[PDB]
Amino acid sequence: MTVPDRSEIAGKWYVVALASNTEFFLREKDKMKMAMARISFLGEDELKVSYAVPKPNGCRKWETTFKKTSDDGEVYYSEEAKKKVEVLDTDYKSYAVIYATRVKDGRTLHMMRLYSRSPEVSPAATAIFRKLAGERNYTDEMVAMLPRQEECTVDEV
Repeated sequence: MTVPDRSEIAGKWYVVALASNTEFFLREKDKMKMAMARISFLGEDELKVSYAVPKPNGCRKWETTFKKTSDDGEVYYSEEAKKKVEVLDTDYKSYAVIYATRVKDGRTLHMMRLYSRSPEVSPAATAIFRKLAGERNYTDEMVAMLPRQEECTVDEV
């Protein structure tokens, strides 16, 4: 905090932290991969953030641009039931956390996403995200961590 600036939000976003709940969670282990992202305001009444998930030594890499509308004060973008996610924490100086909620064909699934400007994520970003996670319902109940095991799979056991 010091002076207003849209750029604060605009920049590089690093997706590493994730939290979800789904019966198909087991199947979602393979899909797990490192994730990078970049946010930018689309000059057409839409805001978009591209994310490039790399994982050559396991599968490959994927990129996708998601965009729609965004709220003031902080950052919360809607994208039809199928895609609904809100950017919270502190996407103004270096660390931000965003929770995603999917809704399609009458199906509800929860998934969180954490965008970090720099690898050195502040204790607040991680702690507040985890702490905030509980306020919503819990942490492990809805947890997920950047994959780091065999091929395309998250560390476990």
